[PDB]
Amino acid sequence: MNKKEIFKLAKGFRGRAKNCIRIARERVEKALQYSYRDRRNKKREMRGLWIERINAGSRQHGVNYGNFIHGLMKENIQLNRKVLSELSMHEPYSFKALVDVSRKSF
Amino acid sequence: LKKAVAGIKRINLDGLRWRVFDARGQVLGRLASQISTVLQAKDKPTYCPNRDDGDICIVLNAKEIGFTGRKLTDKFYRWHTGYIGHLKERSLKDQMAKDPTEVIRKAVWRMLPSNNLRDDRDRKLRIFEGGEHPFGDKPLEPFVMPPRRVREMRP
Amino acid sequence: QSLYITLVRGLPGTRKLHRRTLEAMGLRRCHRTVLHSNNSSIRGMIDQVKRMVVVETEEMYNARKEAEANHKALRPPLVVSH
Amino acid sequence: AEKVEEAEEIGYKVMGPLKPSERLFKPYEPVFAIVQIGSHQFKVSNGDSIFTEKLKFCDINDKLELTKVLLLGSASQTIIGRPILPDATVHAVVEEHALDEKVLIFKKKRRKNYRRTRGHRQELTKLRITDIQGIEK
Amino acid sequence: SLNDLRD
Amino acid sequence: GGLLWKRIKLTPTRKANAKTRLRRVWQNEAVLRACGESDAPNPPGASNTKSS
Amino acid sequence: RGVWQLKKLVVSYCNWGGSSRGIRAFMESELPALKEKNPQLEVITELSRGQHPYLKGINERVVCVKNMDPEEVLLNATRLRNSLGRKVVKLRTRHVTKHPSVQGTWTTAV
RNA sequence: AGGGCUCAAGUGAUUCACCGAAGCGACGAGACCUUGAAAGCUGCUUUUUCAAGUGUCAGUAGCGGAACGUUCUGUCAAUCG
Repeated sequence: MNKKEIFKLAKGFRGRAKNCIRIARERVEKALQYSYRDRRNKKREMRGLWIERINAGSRQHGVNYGNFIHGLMKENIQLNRKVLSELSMHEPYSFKALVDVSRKSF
Repeated sequence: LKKAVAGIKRINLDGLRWRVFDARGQVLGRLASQISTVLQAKDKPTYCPNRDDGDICIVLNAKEIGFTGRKLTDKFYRWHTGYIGHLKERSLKDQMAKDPTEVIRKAVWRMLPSNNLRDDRDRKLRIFEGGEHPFGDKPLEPFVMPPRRVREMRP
Repeated sequence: QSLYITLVRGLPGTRKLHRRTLEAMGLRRCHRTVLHSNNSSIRGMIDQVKRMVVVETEEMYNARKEAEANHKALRPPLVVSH
Repeated sequence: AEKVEEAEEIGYKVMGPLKPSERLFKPYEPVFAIVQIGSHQFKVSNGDSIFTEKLKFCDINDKLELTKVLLLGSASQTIIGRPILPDATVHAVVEEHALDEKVLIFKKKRRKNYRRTRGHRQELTKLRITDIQGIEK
Repeated sequence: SLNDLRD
Repeated sequence: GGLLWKRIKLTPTRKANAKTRLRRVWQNEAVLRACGESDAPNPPGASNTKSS
Repeated sequence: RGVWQLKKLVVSYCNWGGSSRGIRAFMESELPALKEKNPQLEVITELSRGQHPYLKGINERVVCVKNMDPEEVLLNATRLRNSLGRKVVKLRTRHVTKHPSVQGTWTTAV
């Protein structure tokens, strides 16, 4: 039952929070709610994580994040944030061309 | 003392980049935030927030430095020595006639993000209040602040 | 004239009358758009909640959508090859 | 089943044939194309895998041709597409159209007798990306 | 038939 | 004075959203007061979508 | 990667007892259709008297079918048929790669 | 809140962008209700498949529906060991 499928998750906890039950149930009853907060939280945690890259690797080429996205949305490059960040990460020359295209608005 | 001033660059990773911030003697905070970025490696694309890839940024000639208004004799630095009663306080004029390096070092320390890589970033920062530096033979990239200084003027 | 209204800014915190009135017309969740012939029963009725919904669009809303399609429609490819 | 056809194509794919044997899966890996599926993008080169979301009308050992392409990039060569397709093709293939994992939602209100427990799964299709065209190389 | 009965 | 209900200061980037809702309701009552008859006299596509 | 992967399957079941009624019905019902669709499988359909019924596949993937019903047991065979030999391990990252670039990865060089 | 802000990063007025929530969308999954279509129902009209829903699906007390298990006992002089 639950009495042992707790002692399945409990791996790694510190204290008597891993052997006994009346304590296991607590550090685990949190050990799920945190996972709920982060399967609602990573989707955003990562969002800002992306911009910082694009932000840096375009500010390197003059255009600031706002001008960049403005130019691109306005001249219809519906590429989106994840892959823009990956090209920022891994493709200096094509990304540079991107920044120039978005400078071809403002 | 070449030894006692050459710091602990025998401790970091060296193999990334050496960059030079020489304040021309203009302004604390606008030197500072620029530092707190460069000395946090958020300014290059390959950032990832669980690590230190802060580049070496080296500030020069903190004697020639400018802080506007008249805070100089008004904004002190306060610190508490634990012993009941005491609150050791020191104005910025005192601080600047003592060592105009500590000033900006402490300032960027406060600006940097409040996590335990902060000390482990300042381990990648060195200062001379001259233009004279022994970190020249290494690959030296002097740095330019953003081109974003309109500098509103007043009567 | 055919006004087209569309809920915005949310309905969680509001006077009960506005919630019922908003509900009576049919807007029942944020970012939803309904369509009615105005007839001075709707213009008034949904004037009580102009504060709640910023837009109570008329028959020229089609033009807004017409522009959107052009903004979202395809155009010839760009080649750089540095 | 032409509703299925149209639905796949508005999911940006199209299921071509099966495959007995053709000796694809070359190591030539110098090109990247930025292919989108159903609100989920991926930058790709030749041979990668991509997990997916129930690519609905396909099955084992099928070659899809995902009609969406955002940008093709060689060494410094950028056929910078605007989302619609300028005839570029992304020939890909399915293996392992199967589930992923159990994931636990369990909600509780700090002092209310309310301890709802639950379960959930999600099945996915590992597209082994194979081909791409419209490039310089 | 003794294991099929229902109501 | 016991429980500290802070006083948010009206700041330019909130003035932003103020003038936002202002121009929004402006359009709103504008097209309503246009509809004083069953006519269609409101120039096509007043912004309504830059609202952001 | 062109290959079949479910290299063998078993439907262990019973013949006396009301438990295995669902799998028994499944047997005559939809074994032949799936099998004629999938020759690559080695669907060895043995028995096991008196034991509660289950299925097995390629490693070892077991799926109980006690007190279940044919319309679902068909799906619970097509699951195994589509499956790999994987063990259930929550996804690491949605797009595995050994070559992430054509341009060089970012360094001090532009 | 601090760093620190007059070389505004302050105030009053005008303009663009951007960020930003479990909102709303994009795919995809379920549950109920609606909508059909088609069956079967004997009722000739309740009861299951499908499919369509910018349909719905925070919750204490409390209330209705459905489910898991456990000890025993008929199914069993059966069946496994």
